[PDB]
Amino acid sequence: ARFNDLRFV
Amino acid sequence: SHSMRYFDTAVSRPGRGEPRFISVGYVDDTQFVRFDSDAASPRGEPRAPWVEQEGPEYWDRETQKYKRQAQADRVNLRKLRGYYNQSEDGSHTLQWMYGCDLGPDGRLLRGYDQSAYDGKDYIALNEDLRSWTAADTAAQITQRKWEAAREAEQWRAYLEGTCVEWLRRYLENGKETLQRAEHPKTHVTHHPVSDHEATLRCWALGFYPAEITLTWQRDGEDQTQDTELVETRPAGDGTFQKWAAVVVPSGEEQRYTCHVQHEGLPEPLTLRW
Amino acid sequence: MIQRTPKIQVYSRHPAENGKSNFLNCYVSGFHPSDIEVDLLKNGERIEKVEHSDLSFSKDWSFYLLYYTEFTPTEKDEYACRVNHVTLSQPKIVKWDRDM
Repeated sequence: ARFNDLRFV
Repeated sequence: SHSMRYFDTAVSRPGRGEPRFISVGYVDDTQFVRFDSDAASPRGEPRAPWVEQEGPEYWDRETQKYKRQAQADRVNLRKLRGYYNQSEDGSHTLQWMYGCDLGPDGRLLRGYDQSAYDGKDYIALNEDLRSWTAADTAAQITQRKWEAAREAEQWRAYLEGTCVEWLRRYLENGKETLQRAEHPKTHVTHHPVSDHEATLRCWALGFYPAEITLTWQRDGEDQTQDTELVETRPAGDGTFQKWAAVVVPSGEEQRYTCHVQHEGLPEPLTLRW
Repeated sequence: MIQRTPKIQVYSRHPAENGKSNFLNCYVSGFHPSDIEVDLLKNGERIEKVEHSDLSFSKDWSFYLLYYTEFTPTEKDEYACRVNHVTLSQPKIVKWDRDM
């Protein structure tokens, strides 16, 4: 199961 | 040490539509999920039997995480171009790699949260899970953002908690496959090269996991400089293959011994032609 | 903006036996960027029903793909794998050798 949030650079 | 890893790839295709986002998930050397933004109806699809019994809720939830990160990485690829002052014209790659290694205590051993832009390290979460390593001037911009947003908090919590609990679950659901190593099936072949030399090839087949050591020795002396050793390759059925070959003078074959080391082997093997 | 050359291996899933169905594999690894052109050939002609793995990569960020097809090896038939990538000077053709 994946990390629950989104990553923005 | 058991591990869970996610491998994300976002590639821009100027003039050929939206950037493609592809993601794969592994438990050790076993892939269990894929997602391809170019699929007919892009969704998280199971690739291992031990995750296809998780409910439709689980799969709808994974599908949504992927769909949202695919849109986010599209924003990230424009942002990165901007940072590096690159043209609209060129194709670029953004890669993410994250996961956890399980310790003997049943707790986290090591957490990972790494990225690469155009095949070079961009920004990574340090082993302490409290700080970042920005590889250049552009990555320092992301790090300013992440230090203010306090992003490491979320990650530390995921890698220490959530990641470990899923790996422990997946390891239990597929214990008959994931926690059973398969020893390599080994044999030696002989292929004459001339009237005075011959290639001796040591084979290791149908082993899991991929980690293996194949060496040739001549009178107990390691022939490391004289051995052609192919990279460990997938058989296509979840098992791996490898071979080590050495060119030997004809009649001297018995002076050569192949040595196999694998998790699935009770003792290391010594094979002779 | 790093560029890495693909390593190519063309082999069978099981040891080759003439007249017995098996799988023909072309494992391309260690390349960057991800755009790669891989074809499995039978007597110089492209094999149509070829499937491939999902794009993944190694610790060093380099990509890897496995292209495969069901096949029945014979003595007459000549199998190969043709690869092209921006790092290659020209398309590389690696013949299938049952002893490798």
